Amino acid sequence: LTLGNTTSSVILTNYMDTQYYGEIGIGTPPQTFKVVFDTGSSNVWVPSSKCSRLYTACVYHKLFDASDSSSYKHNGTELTLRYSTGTVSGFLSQDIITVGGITVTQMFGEVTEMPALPFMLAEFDGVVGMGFIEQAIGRVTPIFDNIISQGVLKEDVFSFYYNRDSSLGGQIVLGGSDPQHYEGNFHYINLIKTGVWQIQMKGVSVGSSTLLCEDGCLALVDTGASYISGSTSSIEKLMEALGAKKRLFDYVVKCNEGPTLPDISFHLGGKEYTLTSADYVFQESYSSKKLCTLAIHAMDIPPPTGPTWALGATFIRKFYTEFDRRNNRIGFALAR
Ligand SMILES: CC(C)CC(CC(C)C)NC(=O)[C@@H]1CNC[C@H](N2CC(=O)N(c3ccccc3Cl)CC2(C)C)C1
Ligand SMILES: *[C@@H]1O[C@H](CO)[C@@H](O)[C@H](O)[C@H]1NC(C)=O
Repeated sequence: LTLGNTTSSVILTNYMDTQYYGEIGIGTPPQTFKVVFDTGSSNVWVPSSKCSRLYTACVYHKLFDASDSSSYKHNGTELTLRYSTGTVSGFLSQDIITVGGITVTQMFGEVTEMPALPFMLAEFDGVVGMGFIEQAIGRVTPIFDNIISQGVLKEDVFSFYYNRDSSLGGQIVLGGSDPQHYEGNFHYINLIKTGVWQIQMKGVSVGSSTLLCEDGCLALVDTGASYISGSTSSIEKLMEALGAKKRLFDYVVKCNEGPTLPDISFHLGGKEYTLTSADYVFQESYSSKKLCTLAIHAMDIPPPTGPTWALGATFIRKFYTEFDRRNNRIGFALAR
């Protein structure tokens, strides 16, 4: 592990409080793409120009064209990323990727098959996994690992900051953290094991009456997830306590009832991380004649990683998050 002095930052744009993306450039000359940085995965991919135009999502996004890059390096082995909410498929390619000022040769997948649902709903073009190589599909070295191999980063860590206003939309600091966006001290929790940004969660409290995860649970700290999620079983009890009713994909409460929802706390490493209704309710109205969505979904992640809760933007918006790769821990601090 070689440590330099360079720390870099990627300015993120906030889309509806659900999607936080930044720009990266691939090839020579650079072909820019909008991508989300997902600690819940380890691969990098952008839509390919070789993607059949019958995939409308490809018609509605920036396509990487290898024929215009002089740095491109062919490989072609097939690749399929099966995410929780959808799947993408294509092949592996190599070229120079610029991110936050750093130029690194990277193996990424050129997606040639990306379904309308959910990708048509995607503001971003691709994804940059910030997970360990252990979670990488196709055994492809993660872009951060490669950057660390350059020995330019001052620290073997990166931090995320998600702003509330959908000003700066968000900010990722590679090689450290930005004290401008957090106050108080960082409080760390150790990873259940290296290879996954998952930590032990001692318990989830809702208001004063209910207590979920009383025997412990797993908490994946997911920068690529918009909401906070728990096993269907957990969310049912949780939502029961909130008085919310379940629709096809999310939960909602009559907007007038929104402001009076109880607090929800997540016990992590001996520190109570609390959210208020304003933290998880999309309060777009106060009338009883309208339904307000909750930023908490139900999602059952399969073993070996699941069952587990997922702490996404809903959580990260309030708590500045630092991902420490050298000490295999995650640190939280109050965002500002
Ligand atoms: C469950 C984990 C541990 C593994 C799994 C897959 C693995 C092969 C990495 N990881 C994930 O699924 C990722 C977990 N973190 C979130 C991530 N998002 C899913 C999603 O719904 N996205 C999205 C957001 C808004 C609009 C449209 C879309 Cl597509 C984008 C990404 C892919 C970043 C998938
Ligand atoms: C793709 O890269 C792998 C190494 O990661 C290599 O073994 C393989 O031959 C490459 N694909 C080809 C045939 O270009």
